[PDB]
Amino acid sequence: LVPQLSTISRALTPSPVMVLENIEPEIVYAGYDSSKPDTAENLLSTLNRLAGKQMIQVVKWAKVLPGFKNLPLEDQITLIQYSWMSLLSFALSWRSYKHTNSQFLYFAPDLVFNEEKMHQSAMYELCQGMHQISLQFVRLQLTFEEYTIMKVLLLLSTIPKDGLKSQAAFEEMRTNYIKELRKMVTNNSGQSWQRFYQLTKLLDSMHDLVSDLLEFCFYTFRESHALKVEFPAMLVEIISDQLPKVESGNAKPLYFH
Amino acid sequence: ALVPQLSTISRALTPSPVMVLENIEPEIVYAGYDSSKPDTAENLLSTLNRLAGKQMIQVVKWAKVLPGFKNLPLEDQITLIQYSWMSLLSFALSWRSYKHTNSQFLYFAPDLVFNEEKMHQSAMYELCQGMHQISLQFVRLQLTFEEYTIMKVLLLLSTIPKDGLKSQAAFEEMRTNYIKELRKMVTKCNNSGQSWQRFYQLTKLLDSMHDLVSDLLEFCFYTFRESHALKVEFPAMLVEIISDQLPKVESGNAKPLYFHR
Ligand SMILES: C[C@]12C=CC(=O)C=C1CC[C@@H]1[C@@H]2C(=O)C[C@@]2(C)[C@H]1CC[C@]2(O)/C(O)=C/O
Ligand SMILES: C[C@]12C=CC(=O)C=C1CC[C@@H]1[C@@H]2C(=O)C[C@@]2(C)[C@H]1CC[C@]2(O)/C(O)=C/O
Repeated sequence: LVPQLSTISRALTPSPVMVLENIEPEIVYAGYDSSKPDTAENLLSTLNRLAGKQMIQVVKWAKVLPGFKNLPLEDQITLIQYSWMSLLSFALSWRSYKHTNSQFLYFAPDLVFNEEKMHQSAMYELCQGMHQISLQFVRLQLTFEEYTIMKVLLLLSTIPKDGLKSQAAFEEMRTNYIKELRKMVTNNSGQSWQRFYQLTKLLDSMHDLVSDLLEFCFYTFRESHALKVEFPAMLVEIISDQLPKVESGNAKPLYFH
Repeated sequence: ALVPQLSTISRALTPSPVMVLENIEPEIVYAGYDSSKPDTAENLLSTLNRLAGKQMIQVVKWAKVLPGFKNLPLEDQITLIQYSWMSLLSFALSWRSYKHTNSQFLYFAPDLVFNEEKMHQSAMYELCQGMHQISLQFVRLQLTFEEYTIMKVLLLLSTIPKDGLKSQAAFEEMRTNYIKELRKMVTKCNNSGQSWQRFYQLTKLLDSMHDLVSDLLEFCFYTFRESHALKVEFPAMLVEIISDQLPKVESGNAKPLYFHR
């Protein structure tokens, strides 16, 4: 009989962390035009357009994300829709850390926010909250490997209150990625667990931040006409789905602590 | 033919570490409390110290048969028992209090249960309240016996010399193995969120024993130093342990291990 196990294949297959490096999207440009006045209506509309371009890259990433194809298609779609703001805000803090040593908010290479832009955006305190995560990355000296695993954990951090089509398949993927993070921080058990706790505390802290970001997002979406804030098709699709679900209490956050 | 050296039957019948922890748990020890004598601090503290000595005899017997502990150098076995004794005895007190009184009292022994009045009379009221707070956490968390027995071993492995043990690697192997036992123990039939939340609560509880035990040891070293003025008596077993530990702890040689920063 032909062995159906392949030692060679299992040995040669890149680790999940190596695959995450391989599939990480290239940096996206905002197409920022310096000729427009730096008023909230213009800055926020630019950010929303940048978000639409980023989400095109998130979907491409999710398609090749190990384990994600094992979930029901409806669940894959659901998880992308519930986690979008967590994914994009965490990646903003990563780019800010890597490209500016967390001195600025690096939304795109052509759109870097200093304090002045943060004021002009009319969401200063929200920018401060995102900046505080970037500052935590410096304090923790977060690694790229840790960051990529934590991004997947954020994709798996909010589920519908009723539940997914396959709760079991979801739990299996979530447990597998938590295991990957636990391996990354490993001998000194004391030090490994202390770091693991710092990373899961940070993950949990994204829920309160994202809640505040979505509150402002839904507000500007509802008042888009009055406020002259534009949204691209991709965000209209996502927010039209999410706004009623989140505001009705259907979004259940998953915490480590 | 040749006699196979491995025993399939032995391997199958060998109990899990958790089952062994149940089998080796010490029997409850009596204090020999004498209600005919006044409940003065001298009498109550001297009774508790005598109780502690009897309890430590059981602890040593338990440590001899604790899975994995034999793999550590003898020097390290003795060191860990000496560094952790107050953690072990105080955690077990909270367990007895939880199991026998629903955490209403401090169940030092079947013949010595402290209510608030004895807590005041002992001249360590605040310390008694601190141990009682751990008992109350057991109720809030609905701690199980299995979780308790694994946590007690982690306390035995929670304080090490600043300079390190003879074999840090053998120590780390045993500590990791028992942390894995606790992790499996809190794994539900699966909900990762619930499992991690409980693991967090249990490790926060473990860590909280350090500040409590530091305060307990401060009082202990104080009454030991002033034993004659205070008329507090210590049995030979505690004189041995405290004489070793007092200079080591006060000189800053005891390194507590934490799960959380
Ligand atoms: C996704 C985004 C754009 C790209 C990025 O790297 C990080 C973020 C996170 C913060 C988002 C932002 C937006 O695009 C516009 C937002 C969504 C904002 C929070 C409030 C907001 O300013 C809003 O709702 C304007 O209408
Ligand atoms: C070990 C012990 C005795 C048996 C027990 O179930 C739990 C404890 C924990 C608290 C201990 C105690 C003692 O025996 C006496 C102590 C050690 C006390 C804390 C201060 C103390 O009261 C003291 O130093 C008197 O001299």
